[PDB]
Amino acid sequence: GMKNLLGYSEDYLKERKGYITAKEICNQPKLWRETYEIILSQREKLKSFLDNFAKKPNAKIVITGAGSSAFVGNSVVSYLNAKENIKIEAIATTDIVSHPFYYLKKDEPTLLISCARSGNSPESTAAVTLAEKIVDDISHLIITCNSEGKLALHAKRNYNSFLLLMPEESNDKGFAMTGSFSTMLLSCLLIFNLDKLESIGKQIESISMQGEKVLVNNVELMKKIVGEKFKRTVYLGAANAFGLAKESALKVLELTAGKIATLYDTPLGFRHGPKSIIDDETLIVIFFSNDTYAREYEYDLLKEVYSQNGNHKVLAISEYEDKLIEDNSDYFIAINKEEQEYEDDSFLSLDYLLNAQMYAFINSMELGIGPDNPCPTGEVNRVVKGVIIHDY
Amino acid sequence: GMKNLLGYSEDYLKERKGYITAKEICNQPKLWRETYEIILSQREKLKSFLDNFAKKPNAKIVITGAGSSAFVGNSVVSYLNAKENIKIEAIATTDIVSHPFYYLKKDEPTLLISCARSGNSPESTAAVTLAEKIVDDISHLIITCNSEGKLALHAKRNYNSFLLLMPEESNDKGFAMTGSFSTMLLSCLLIFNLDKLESIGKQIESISMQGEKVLVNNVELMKKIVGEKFKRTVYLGAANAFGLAKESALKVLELTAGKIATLYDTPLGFRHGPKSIIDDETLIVIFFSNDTYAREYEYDLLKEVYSQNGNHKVLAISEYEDKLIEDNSDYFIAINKEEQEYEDDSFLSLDYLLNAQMYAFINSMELGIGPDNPCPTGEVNRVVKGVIIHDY
Repeated sequence: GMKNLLGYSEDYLKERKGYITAKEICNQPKLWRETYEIILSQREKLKSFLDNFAKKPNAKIVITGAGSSAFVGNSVVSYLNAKENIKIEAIATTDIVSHPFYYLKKDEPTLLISCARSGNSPESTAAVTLAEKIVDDISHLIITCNSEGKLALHAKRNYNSFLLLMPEESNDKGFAMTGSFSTMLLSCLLIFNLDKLESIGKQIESISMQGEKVLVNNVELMKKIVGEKFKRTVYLGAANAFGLAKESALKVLELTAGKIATLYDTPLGFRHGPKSIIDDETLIVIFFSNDTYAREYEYDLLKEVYSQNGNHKVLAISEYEDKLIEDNSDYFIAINKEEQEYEDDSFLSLDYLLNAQMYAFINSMELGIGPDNPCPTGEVNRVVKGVIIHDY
Repeated sequence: GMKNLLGYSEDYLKERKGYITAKEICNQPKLWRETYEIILSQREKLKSFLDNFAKKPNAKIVITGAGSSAFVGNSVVSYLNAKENIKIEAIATTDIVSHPFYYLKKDEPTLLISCARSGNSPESTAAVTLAEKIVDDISHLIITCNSEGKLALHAKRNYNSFLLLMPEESNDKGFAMTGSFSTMLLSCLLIFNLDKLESIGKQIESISMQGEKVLVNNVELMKKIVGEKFKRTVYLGAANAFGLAKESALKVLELTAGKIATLYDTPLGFRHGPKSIIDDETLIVIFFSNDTYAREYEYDLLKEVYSQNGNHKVLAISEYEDKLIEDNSDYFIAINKEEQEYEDDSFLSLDYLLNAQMYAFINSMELGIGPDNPCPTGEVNRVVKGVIIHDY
């Protein structure tokens, strides 16, 4: 017997320079249990820090990050903004840094939730340092995977700051953020549910267990899907799944070195022009809502794209098995047998995401690429190069 | 002598079923003067309607639409949210309709600014009708080009409503929204500047005059650009120009029937993975800010993409002539000789947009497509087909 990760051997992976990103993807289930424990242990410290900020009049919370780290905010804020009275917004560091005066005001108390894997993106640091320049009552929750990260080090400055470190193994040394992304997603969801942590702990355990199953059981199915040498991939997800779509679109793009063209949208939104993208070498992936009302729209959109000539292919991903989806799909993946309970549909992204990462990764492996560094020539990088921060 | 539109004859355009979309694009300059006049004549009526709503505690404004009409909000809200105390957000109808309870609350007075060309998108009507179901203090500003539109007709219902009709000629009968988009962009910008209409009228005149010049003078330059049979196009725009990027990306996609793969991003944001898209058959277009601080970042990003091997091509678009940009660019377009004054950089989109529409259109014409209806087979449509609205 010999170890396999994602249908491949540790020796075969090290060969085509791809081991690093492979372990880090399969480690996500443990990382999530690890992440829950971190938030639970910091519960009392986070509760008082968050409730003290929240009482400040005209207060708002901005979840910020660059690239895959920006998509963290997008993947949660629809839910969180609707759960909490206080304004919770996703504004990328790569937007704050070019136009700080559209997003930061002197008389507006602000909590910046900074997300970052390395913490070594210049925008990550310059966003924090612009906030300090412009806002009177500014506070920082730093969610980072890298304690030696530049961003993390600002915990030691004379700022109002909380350093919430992800697990050490979550500083993905591979090009693509995997467990860096997902732990930071889960963390944003748990930190406004300190109310309900014990009962949500039961959910995270279920998500982790079915996650381990995604990584073993969906390998063969994924391998037949990649074999089609798809030259385009579309990811569709409504509301919180929109964020998951942006990241899923990004990882398969990143890891193929721009050999597979990507596009992301919502299902309803897809019809209004973007759909034009569908050629015969296109895969369409659609993530399904458990919200019964929102789901209805996803059925109809699935039926429509599966029907429209062209032999092109659609993979449907649902939390529970569904005859109606399976009989209107090229490829089908279900996370569980029967619908499991969750605080909100934002929580479905974790098990959904895995599959996206696997398609991303397996495409890279099968196209001849080295997933750990799909751009060895360095046009794009793990840590962003050539970003000059300019004078305030 | 014989009439030419966009380098082509009215007889040559009618041949390859493309006249409709061509006139409508070249009419935008007049439409804008027409749109200014409409807002000026309704000034007193709009001022009291907007200030009466604005006084309501916990009030927010949501600019909504589907597809190209959603991008209207995206193209203005960065500016408008930063100008006004009251929350101004872009939330697409194609998001409200799947998850109304993330975006509408009983105790939260809400003004829905509905944008739509035809007003015949089912989502446009269902968004308004969900708002009525859920919100106590709900008001509607309907900005539509189609007085016979389904959306327009709701002006006659027992709702709090203001029907702000665009000009009649702005109900683009062509597939692609051109003057429908741009008049609705300008309208959202003028309606929160009723303060300053006379002095902004001088700006709109300048924008219209240089717009007529874009459509005549940039034709030859655009024609050489299309000749490269680009198989990918990237549009980069920061803040308000992000919206312009989404629409510019969409129109060249729409009009080629998904023969030219598109992607949109901000310049700073582009580096963090999405950039992977750059192959040798890619055009990168970058819209420039006049904000001196924000512009600095766009210089550096331009230098970087123009440098990186691959012979692929980058077209830079600036409001004023700039030696530094021209010497770091394959193709260059300038709107004016010297920097003109504007209330905010959101106003630069109008003259910028034209060029995008021209590239979109000319690609369609030169690829053999009929731009009036680039999907005659009806996979995508002018008015959205197969949208079922489900039971509340």
